[PDB]
Amino acid sequence: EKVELNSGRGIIYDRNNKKLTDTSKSQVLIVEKEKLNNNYKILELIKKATKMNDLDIYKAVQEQLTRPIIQIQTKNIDKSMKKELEKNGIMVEEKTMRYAKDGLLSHTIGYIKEDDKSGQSGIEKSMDSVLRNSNEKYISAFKTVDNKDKDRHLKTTIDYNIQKKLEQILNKEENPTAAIISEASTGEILAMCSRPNFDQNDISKSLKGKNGEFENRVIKATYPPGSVFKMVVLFSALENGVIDENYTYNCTGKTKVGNTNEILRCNKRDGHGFQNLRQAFSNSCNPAFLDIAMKLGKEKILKSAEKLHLFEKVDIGLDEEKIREAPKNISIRNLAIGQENIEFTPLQINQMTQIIANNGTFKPLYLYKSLVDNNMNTIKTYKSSKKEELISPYVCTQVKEYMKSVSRIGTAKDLKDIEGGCGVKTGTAQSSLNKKAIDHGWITGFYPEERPKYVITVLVEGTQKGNKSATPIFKEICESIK
Ligand SMILES: [Zn+2]
Repeated sequence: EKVELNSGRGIIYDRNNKKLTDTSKSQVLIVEKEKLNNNYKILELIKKATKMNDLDIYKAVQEQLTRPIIQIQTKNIDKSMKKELEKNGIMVEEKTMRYAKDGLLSHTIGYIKEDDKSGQSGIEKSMDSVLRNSNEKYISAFKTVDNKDKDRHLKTTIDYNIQKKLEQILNKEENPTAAIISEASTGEILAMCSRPNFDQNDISKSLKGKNGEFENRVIKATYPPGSVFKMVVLFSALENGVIDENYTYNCTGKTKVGNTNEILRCNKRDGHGFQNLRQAFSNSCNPAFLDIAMKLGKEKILKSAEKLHLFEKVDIGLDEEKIREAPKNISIRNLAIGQENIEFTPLQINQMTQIIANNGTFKPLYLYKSLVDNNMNTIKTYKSSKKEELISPYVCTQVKEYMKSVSRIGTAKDLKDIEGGCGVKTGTAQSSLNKKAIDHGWITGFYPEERPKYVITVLVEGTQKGNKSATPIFKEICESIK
């Protein structure tokens, strides 16, 4: 009879060699079933040591009815109680559970089947071929446990501390959210969080749940970009030479859509007035961006989107990434305002923001660094399949400069005062939950303003109870990682 001291799977580590699985030490008390069932001394000895009761014990007994030896999960058995129990034929072993109670990085890590130990989602499934039976710790019963030179573990790009801070923040939001933080200069993913959460230790209780408790909204959920798309129209316009830094537009609060008497109102309604490019972008002025879009056309804007990696998978090492194809036909109006049949995951928006933030040096977003041994020595390097590109660096630097204005005297002025500044673009997605008009809140940008280290993307889903801005959560993130 085999006693499992761990899941047998390769540990998952963060970028700094801190464990993200296999963190909480616990105990497995092992007793012969006949001895337990026929001898009140042994029952009452186990009860004392575990602090369990008869119901807890005989639940365990009933689950292992057929086995000649019974294994009880417990903890905090000191040394006297340990030798004591061994005098009574009861051996106690130090064990490691796969997932803490903390449950950091749930959707990204995923979960395993308990019989099989096989990966069912996230990293556990995408990297099951290298992690399964790569770290086997077990004893044989009716009475090896320690390291082996061929043990393999997976080291990721995640920063445990940044991940913790982000989960603290999204845990205070009742609305479903998606948040990703990546390194501007390398594309390494420092943190990813989706809400609502699931319990990796209780796949049953969550599966009955109704709100996508198992959806990685960062990599799977697509949303309309709203004004976030003005990064692309602004990029497209400056790259195609249709506008320059000297563009002025007079927002009177409305405009005719091309040649028709179809009318697009501004959000100000009484108008922004005379705007330079910085103000048109900062004010998120729909009429100014229709004016800019009309000068480009559908195809130049889509090619610009394609060039910024919005019409392909980011391919970060997780296979369940979903995307939505470029629309067959869409009105230049819906392009300008970023609504209808154009949608992106937060992962894609983050990748696009990485390029702008990094002055056109595209670093493909990725989650894995290496497969390591028990000494944390590199056995092999992992990296993106994607080729590095230098993309319109000058244009990228212009969009990036204008994004520093949005934070200071724009739609996201509440960020004017954060230590070190930031560059952002906010936006609102228009969806439907039931047939009610529901609004999802976007913000994307980089922190700090001057030499960005972080590319940050947040999406707060609307609910029947109402819609929310992403700006507050972006602010808390920046305040918690200064
Ligand atoms: Zn306007």
